Amino acid sequence: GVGTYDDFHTIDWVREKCKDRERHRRINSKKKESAWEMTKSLYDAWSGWLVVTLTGLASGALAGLIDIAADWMTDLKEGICLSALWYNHEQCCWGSKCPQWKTWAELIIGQAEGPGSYIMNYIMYIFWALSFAFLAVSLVKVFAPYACGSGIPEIKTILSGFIIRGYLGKWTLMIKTITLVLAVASGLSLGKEGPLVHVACCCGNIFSYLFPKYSTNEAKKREVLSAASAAGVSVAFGAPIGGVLFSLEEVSYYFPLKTLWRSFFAALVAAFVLRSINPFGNSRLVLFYVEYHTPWYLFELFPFILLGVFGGLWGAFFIRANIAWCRRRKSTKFGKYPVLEVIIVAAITAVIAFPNPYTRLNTSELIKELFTDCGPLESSSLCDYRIPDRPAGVGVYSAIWQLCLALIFKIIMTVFTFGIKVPSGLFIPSMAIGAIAGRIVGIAVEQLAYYHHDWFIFKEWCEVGADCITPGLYAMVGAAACLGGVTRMTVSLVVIVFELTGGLEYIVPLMAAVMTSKWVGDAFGREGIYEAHIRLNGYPFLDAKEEFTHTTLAADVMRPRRSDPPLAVLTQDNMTVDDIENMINETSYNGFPVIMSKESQRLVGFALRRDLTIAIESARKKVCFAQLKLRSILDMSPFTVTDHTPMEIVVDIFRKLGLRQCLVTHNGRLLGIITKKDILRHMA
Amino acid sequence: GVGTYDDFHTIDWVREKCKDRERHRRINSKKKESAWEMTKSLYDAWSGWLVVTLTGLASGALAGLIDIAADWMTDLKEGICLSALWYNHEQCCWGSKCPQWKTWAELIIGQAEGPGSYIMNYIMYIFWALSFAFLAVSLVKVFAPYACGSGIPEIKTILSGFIIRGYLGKWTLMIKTITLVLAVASGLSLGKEGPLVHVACCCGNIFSYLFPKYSTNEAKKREVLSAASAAGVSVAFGAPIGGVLFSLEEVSYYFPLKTLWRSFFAALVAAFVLRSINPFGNSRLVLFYVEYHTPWYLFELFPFILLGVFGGLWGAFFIRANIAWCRRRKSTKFGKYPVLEVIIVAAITAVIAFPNPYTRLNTSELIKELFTDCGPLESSSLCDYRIPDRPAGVGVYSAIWQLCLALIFKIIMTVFTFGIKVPSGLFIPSMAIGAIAGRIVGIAVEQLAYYHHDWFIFKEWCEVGADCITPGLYAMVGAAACLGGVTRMTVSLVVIVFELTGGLEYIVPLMAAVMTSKWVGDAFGREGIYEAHIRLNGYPFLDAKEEFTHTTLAADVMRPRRSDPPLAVLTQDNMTVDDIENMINETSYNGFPVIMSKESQRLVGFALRRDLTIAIESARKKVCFAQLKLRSILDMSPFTVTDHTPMEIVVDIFRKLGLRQCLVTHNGRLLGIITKKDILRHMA
Ligand SMILES: Nc1ncnc2c1ncn2[C@@H]1O[C@H](COP(=O)(O)O)[C@@H](O)[C@H]1O
Ligand SMILES: Nc1ncnc2c1ncn2[C@@H]1O[C@H](COP(=O)(O)O)[C@@H](O)[C@H]1O
Repeated sequence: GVGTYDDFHTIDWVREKCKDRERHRRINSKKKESAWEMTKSLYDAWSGWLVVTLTGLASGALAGLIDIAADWMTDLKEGICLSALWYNHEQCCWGSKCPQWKTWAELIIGQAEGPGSYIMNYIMYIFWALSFAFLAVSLVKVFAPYACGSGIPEIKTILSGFIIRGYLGKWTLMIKTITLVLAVASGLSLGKEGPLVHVACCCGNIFSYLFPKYSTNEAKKREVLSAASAAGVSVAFGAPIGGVLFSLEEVSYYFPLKTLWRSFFAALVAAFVLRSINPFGNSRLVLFYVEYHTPWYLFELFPFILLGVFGGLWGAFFIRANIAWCRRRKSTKFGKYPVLEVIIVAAITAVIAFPNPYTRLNTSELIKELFTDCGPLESSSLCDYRIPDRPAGVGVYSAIWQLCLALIFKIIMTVFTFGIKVPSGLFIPSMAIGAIAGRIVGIAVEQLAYYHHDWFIFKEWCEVGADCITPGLYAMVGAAACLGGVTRMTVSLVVIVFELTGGLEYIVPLMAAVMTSKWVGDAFGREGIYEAHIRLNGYPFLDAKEEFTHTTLAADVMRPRRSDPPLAVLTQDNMTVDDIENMINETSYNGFPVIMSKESQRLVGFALRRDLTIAIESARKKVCFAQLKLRSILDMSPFTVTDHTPMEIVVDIFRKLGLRQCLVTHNGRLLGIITKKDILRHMA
Repeated sequence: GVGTYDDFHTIDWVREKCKDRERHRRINSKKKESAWEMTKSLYDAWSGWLVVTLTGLASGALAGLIDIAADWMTDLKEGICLSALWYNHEQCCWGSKCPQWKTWAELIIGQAEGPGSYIMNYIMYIFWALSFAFLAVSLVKVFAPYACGSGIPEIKTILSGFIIRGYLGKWTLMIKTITLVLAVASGLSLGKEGPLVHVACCCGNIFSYLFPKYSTNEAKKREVLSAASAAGVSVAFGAPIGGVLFSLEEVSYYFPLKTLWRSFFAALVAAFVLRSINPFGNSRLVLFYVEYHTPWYLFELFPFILLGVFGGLWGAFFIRANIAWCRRRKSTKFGKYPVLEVIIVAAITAVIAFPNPYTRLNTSELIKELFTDCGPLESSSLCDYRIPDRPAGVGVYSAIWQLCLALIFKIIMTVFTFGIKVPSGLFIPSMAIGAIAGRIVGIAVEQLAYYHHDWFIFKEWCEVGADCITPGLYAMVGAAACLGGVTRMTVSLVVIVFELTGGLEYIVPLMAAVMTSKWVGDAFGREGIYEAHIRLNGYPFLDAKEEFTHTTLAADVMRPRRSDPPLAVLTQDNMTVDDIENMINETSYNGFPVIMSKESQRLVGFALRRDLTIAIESARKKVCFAQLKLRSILDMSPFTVTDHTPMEIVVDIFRKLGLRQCLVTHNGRLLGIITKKDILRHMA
């Protein structure tokens, strides 16, 4: 019972490190006594690599299964495959105007064309969208309410030391997997790549419990989960180095500088296991995978910057509009009806996403077609073409018309769709918005070059007889621009994009676009979406970037004040059982310092609520703090800070040593306490 | 005068951070007042990127000039070029049995063959080696005694907070460059890639002084030098990512987690500037550059491990043998004659390195030929060849005979040649030892396959009519094995070997060899060469890996003891000028705590020697610590730690907050102090 942590309170890292040292000393004392002890110590040391290996394996396997099921269910909204009911659209079409794959309209009316067929297909698409959204939201609400959302805002807080009991359990993992598949299939403007960080961390937490070295200790658990988040982003984007950089930058909070190898190994193993999931010989590393072998010119940095500007405004817009909506999702009756919320949102998305062929496609498929340049064989509306460039017809006009509506639709609907009670990600919708913007810009540039190639701006570069601009690169740049504008990631995101879409010729474009998007989004506030949502949920997250603007000291932030009762303290050897029982019943504090005497106020040590209560109960079933005696469980080395200490130092010691509370002493006389809640409240 | 640091002292990072916060507040107060202030603040923020950019530029330029001059003077030992006196051996041989390039023997006797010609060439090679070594060592001894050695053991300490005044000045940089060129040319068993870290850090220190933001502050300077070390390693090996990993792992000690971008940018800029240094169109990224496009088999993983074993023993041997010798270099009259030491060592090296053609070659050229597989046109003794394999004659027997002597010679000489008073590196000689070992193993494997292909072990893999084993791969693996066994680097070294010799097919062999070498070298002690030499020089380096084995508290490490006088302290308002003068004259401490009274021993604050003396001198030219008054320069926030605190916490707070001293308080009563020297001494 002693040394546990209760629900929804932040962790003290120093105590966990001390307990880890105690266990290490216990092991090392026996280590040299016999060879068997050396073998046991080696196994205990390899426990970390075992848990990280299993986390990578599970992340790869679960991401592969999620991708397969999501693809199948997304295709199931548009038709079935009579020859084999367990093949998806692409697999059935490739397995040979196809008679084996039949849409619902052909099944019900028996006619493949006409107003009736379109009506029936529209209705049935709406039906499956509604059914998948219903099943996912209800399953989340009933069996594991923690699966909702991307879960990165919570994983970041958990790695910062926070505690959420079932967030990384087995029911949360199972329901997150199933409901993430169902939600991505439903057609909601959400993703499945951000939520895989939560799945990887769930796997890490589950696999930690197989080793007592990690089950009892918590900081070691945070290290394992930091590796797991790297594995999760790796498997999400297939970018081991990008995943590890994301973990170090966005998610991982505490970094002993040795687990970086563990994070990289976890990412590599996850990517390896995911790559092996290719039963049908797919040629893509990810469902939104594309590569580029075309040039880019210096004048294309003018609009690559412009896209960054877009990525900065939309990002800044999104955090403004989404957070506000999420606010209304809690300060209105809309929050009392989450299943109805998801039903309405999914229905609206399906009704307004079917007419436009770009929004009807799976967002990953949309990102894939937005990264692919127009080939000779392509005759779709996106590449309807009839001099260096190619003449264009009404098809391109209509294509821009449709892409504009797709962009508006997705910008508006991701705002309302991010914070609903079903596993939802933000990487995929943000990339879709950015890619649609980039494709629009690229098509505009291509048409501008074609009509006015005779202008000097293009006369120097564009060569007669060959294509001069590649809109797919513009789309890939806009994806990163918006992704960095919303997440405020700079280098981890750029590495993620580089590994996600192979090719180094576009480091300068991506770098410029991402930097411009972040700098434009910072002019409206330096909050990423995962920090704006951490703020909104009011999670006790000690931001590594937050600055204490007030030029005040630890004097300002102690919270015994003139309007508060006298500081809660403990005497040394005069108090009895009744006094402590009454004080704890009448008070609501997690820990109490121990001092010499009323007139002395000379510090002795620290004690915690849970262990003190446990000891009192044990003593009653079966009071001096000096050398009934509670000497053992008394934290005799509590951190202290002088009132004239400045708040930068207190924040720094909290960040580095992972403090949960620090006493404050004046000339050896105790004054008050400063906990994480105090620093966080006062920082705001 | 207030706030400076004395020579050969250790920086307290917390005070520097507080000063940086004060300056940041000063700037930010004016920042919002006008646009000009915003521009000034933006320039001040860009100061860091400017200094890192200039550090990369200077590292690239200086490494390029050093490489060019080292190549030219290394070739000058063997001949001249009549047509143009400023072209080296390769350039004049390529500029067309060559009549332009003439060796000394043909110039003096006029005959190109015979005993006399060989005698004269041998004598002149010895002469040139002696003269180059003499000039380098004398120039180091006279103009900048700090240029000697690789300088990594000292820079690791400097980035840990230590101060060495002229280590990174302008005379040290100039003399280091010139004498490093001259030493590499001399023919000593040393290198020029480790010392480039010192050149890069010198450049960083020099370029910091151009900005007041970094000149006055020290921790900011430490960040700049951390980036500079990454740039130096990058330019040394042409490996930006490898250089940054080396900086984070080996050299860089304090890591705000934001400068990693600065380190990567510095490395990239250094590599870019170095690559542009190719006036004559050389095809090699580095003078020891080679690439591989051949396979490797699983059975070749046995001796790749074996080389690792070698890399572990030799490494462990070297640190044992070199340190001992370096120890004797201080406990004998040999240390009183450093110029004679270098003369004798260079003379012996030239005398016994000329006869064997493998040791007569520049160690970088030796590493290059050891990395290159035998081509059809090669007729040298290394590849004298007359079934899957190729028949061999007496040439291969003699080649193994010669490579064995080369390995023994290099192993023995690098032991005596590392700690001499002239810029000497250890990457090049260690990689040469490893490459010779790997080439020996590869040739042995190839011959065993040729004679005994009929055995089942090779019958499964080797294909008739084609080569089966590539000794160059074995040499490249052995280089990394020995490099990691001497430096005890695992992942940074592996990335360095990746980027130095392009190709990912060989990750498993390199990783296995490096890990085996480190684990075998750890069985004899977990000290890298740069930590064994830090220990030997007795530098106050707080190792990030050292463990405090004693299960003791902060009480035992207190150094007021029964045999020592009473703790040095100050009274608040009772003492006069005479008392302070006498106490400073009769005592030798850097800082003094301020307490309430003799009978109270209640802490008040902290004071430093230098600023206190400065204030007293100023007061005399033109005594209460309460609210002559010295209130201003009195530190009110000295870190305190209860004696019952355990030493792991003290070590961790020292390593995280960069403490120089921490008081210790007992129930509010001051007891003693714990400085970095105390912890370091007690740790041993
Ligand atoms: N021993 C104590 N005496 C008085 N106030 C306390 C004590 N412990 C905690 N507090 C206050 O109660 C708040 C909530 O406690 P905690 O959950 O420990 O952060 C802290 O932020 C303090 O302001
Ligand atoms: N004011 C002081 N009174 C007594 N010992 C001190 C004081 N300041 C430093 N020391 C000790 O003197 C030794 C050398 O001090 P320093 O070289 O200034 O770190 C260490 O053992 C310190 O703990």
